[PDB]
Amino acid sequence: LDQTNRYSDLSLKEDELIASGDYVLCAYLMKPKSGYGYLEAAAHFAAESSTGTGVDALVYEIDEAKELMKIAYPVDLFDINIIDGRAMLASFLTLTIGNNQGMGDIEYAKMLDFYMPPKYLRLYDGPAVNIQDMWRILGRPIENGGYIAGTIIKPKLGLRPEPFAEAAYQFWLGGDFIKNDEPQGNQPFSPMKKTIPLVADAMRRAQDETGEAKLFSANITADDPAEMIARGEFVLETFGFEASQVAFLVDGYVAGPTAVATARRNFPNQFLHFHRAGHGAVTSPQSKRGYTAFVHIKMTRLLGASGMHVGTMGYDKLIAYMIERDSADGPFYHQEWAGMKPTTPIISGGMNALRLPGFFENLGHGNVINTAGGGTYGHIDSPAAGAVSLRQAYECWKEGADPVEYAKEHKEFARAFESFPHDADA
Amino acid sequence: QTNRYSDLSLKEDELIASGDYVLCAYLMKPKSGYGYLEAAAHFAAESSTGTGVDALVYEIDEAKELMKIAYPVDLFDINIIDGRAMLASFLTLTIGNNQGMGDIEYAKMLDFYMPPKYLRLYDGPAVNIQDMWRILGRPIENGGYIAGTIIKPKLGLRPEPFAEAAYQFWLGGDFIKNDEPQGNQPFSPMKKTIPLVADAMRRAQDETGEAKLFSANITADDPAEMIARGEFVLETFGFEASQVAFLVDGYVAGPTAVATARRNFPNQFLHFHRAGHGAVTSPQSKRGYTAFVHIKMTRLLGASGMHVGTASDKLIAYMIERDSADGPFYHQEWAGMKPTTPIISGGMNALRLPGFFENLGHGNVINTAGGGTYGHIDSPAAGAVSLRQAYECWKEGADPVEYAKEHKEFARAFESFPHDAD
Repeated sequence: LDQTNRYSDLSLKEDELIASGDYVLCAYLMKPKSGYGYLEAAAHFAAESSTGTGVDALVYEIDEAKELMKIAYPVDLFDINIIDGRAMLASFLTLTIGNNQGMGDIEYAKMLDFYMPPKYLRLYDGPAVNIQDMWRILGRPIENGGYIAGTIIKPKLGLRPEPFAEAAYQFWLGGDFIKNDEPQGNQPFSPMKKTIPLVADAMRRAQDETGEAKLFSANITADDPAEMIARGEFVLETFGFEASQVAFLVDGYVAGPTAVATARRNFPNQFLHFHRAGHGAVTSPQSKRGYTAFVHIKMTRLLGASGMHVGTMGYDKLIAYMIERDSADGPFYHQEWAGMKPTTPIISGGMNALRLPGFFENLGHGNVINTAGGGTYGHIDSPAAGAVSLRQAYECWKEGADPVEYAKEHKEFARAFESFPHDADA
Repeated sequence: QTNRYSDLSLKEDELIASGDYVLCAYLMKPKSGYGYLEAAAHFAAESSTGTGVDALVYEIDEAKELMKIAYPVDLFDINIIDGRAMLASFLTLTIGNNQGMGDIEYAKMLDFYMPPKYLRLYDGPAVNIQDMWRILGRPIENGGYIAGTIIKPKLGLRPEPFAEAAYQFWLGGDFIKNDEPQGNQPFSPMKKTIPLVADAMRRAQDETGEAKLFSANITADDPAEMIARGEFVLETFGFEASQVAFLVDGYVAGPTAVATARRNFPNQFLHFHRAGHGAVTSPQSKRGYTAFVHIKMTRLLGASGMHVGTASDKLIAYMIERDSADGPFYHQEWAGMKPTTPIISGGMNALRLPGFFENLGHGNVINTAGGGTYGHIDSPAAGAVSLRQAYECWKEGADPVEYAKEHKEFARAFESFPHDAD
């Protein structure tokens, strides 16, 4: 087959493809359909992912036994804005994980990593805002400002405007950060133009009573970008003098990259909180299709997410490092970011003050936003005392104090012991 | 939780008759140590109120790995600007966080129902194949097959060769579309290529005396870029701007990209490209949603035409082209919501197209695949004319072989594909 010959070259060296700065590389788990040879199916994938039948994509590496295929994409395949000469993720996705996901000769193919060379990477927006901007608002250090105590209000959807605002007020007496639940917006039982003014008033009340600054992440997701812009402007107008303290929450997996670029390019001076609801449909290890969480979370930095949800890391630090450092390793590719702004990890899926010190030891820092369910609403006293116990668990860790010794001086952290007694170490 | 988020005593028919519930039907298998109704209820919670508007498991078939949930309509998000529905909300509630739950091995959406009060809040299509029939001078009802292509190779042609292949195709064919990644690549910049494509279309119109149709890729991250591309393309097509379709890569760019086209360019056929959809809609996937559910959703968003491929998935065709249709689980009335046109990738030669038509009941479709066009021994033009002839012959119900004499392009298809119907 001349298709196999034209669209593969196993003699190309990865090192030299990287050195040329002329190629986007992607690594995939691929398995052919029974009867198709690995190299023929791979070359066919490279063809379907580029020219069809020199801007041809090339299979440069196969491991038939490991079900591993590696493809070099000449940079000039990728689409460029007519308005500003910048890159679009939509083009990266359509070539490298587009048509190639419907091919009859392939049982499955999943992107595990990619490499973007400097001349292409620098054409992406990258983030304009991150946790540094939140540290600045809170009056914490601009380097290693540490842990931001956040929550979702429970119940997650269904609270009328007034009970929502009252629960937010109660939380902000102790915690830093509240996010809308990702579906939360302008539902008939809690309209946006009723709820948002009461949340802004709740935030001011908690600020007046504590003398501390607070943070809110408002859902602006919609289909119509005019509606995302209307939501964004209404929220900033409503928060008024506190408008700088509002993050914009975007469901960028189900709404897609265009919704995310809408927030990034219309509201660059606001923290862009990327919510990934629905991502598991492809990123689950149970799926052999689409792309991994690692690939997803790396692309969100390119889009300019200020913070990205990354989960619990086993309670996965490699994903955090790839978004928060200038120089990082994927499972297959080393990536230099050339000072593209970090995206902040936002951790979720429970976690309580007793297990926080081990989470920080593994990560090597606590420069993260935590939207903790169990950790705050499981505290015996109050969700506010729960958020204080979480910050105190960070402060204890940063000091290197002994948690139990630390508890003697810190009632909220002490009462965490009595809150989670079967977590609490003998 | 299980008690709160499930009620198996609820009757599907009364949920539909209330007009107060969106219903979703899913293939669901719990993790090994988890009971089926416990997992389903937990899924309903994660898909609604977590903890009036609690979503409810109303039906499980543990043996069939099947779970049906009722979603009170008031859960769904509404635009502040125009009081209209947004698909982003239906996706985040019905196939959102529920796709990352540790106590579920897999859950895939197989069908959904929208009651009339909520359905009518969606844009629906504003344009479909009827608008193309009008342009082509063909009947407004059952105007038949539109003969289409993608220029080969897929990507890589310079502007002048791309425009030349478009001119050559249009001498026999009706419709050309960008390949889905084709836009403003450096080797074929949009502002060089589109003017030459428009020129090629005018030359083909002048020599044939027939109208032609082009589908221009306007996909981008930035909605401002989608609008600049769409404006540049209408400006350049000038007097032929009515004959331009806007192609959006709606799966990889998402519903916000499609609404951008739908709401800024409602007067232009919105051609929905689904590159990457296979990552979830493949029968090999147990996650996300089926091609049926995907294609159903595109009609809501207002796709004028939707790629559906090429027997029983004409269950799909009926759901996008009719006012009244049945999914695998739910009957849906569209109450006059404009139909979405199937765009097929049907390779089939002029001699095999008939069996496709036979199975469909009609040839009211746009065809973009190349097998019957580029496989023709003479020219891609001749191949397009052969496929039209194969619709026209099948429509008139003439004898293929008797029709072949008097129709040289269909004739030469017999010599082009000596195997088949023999």
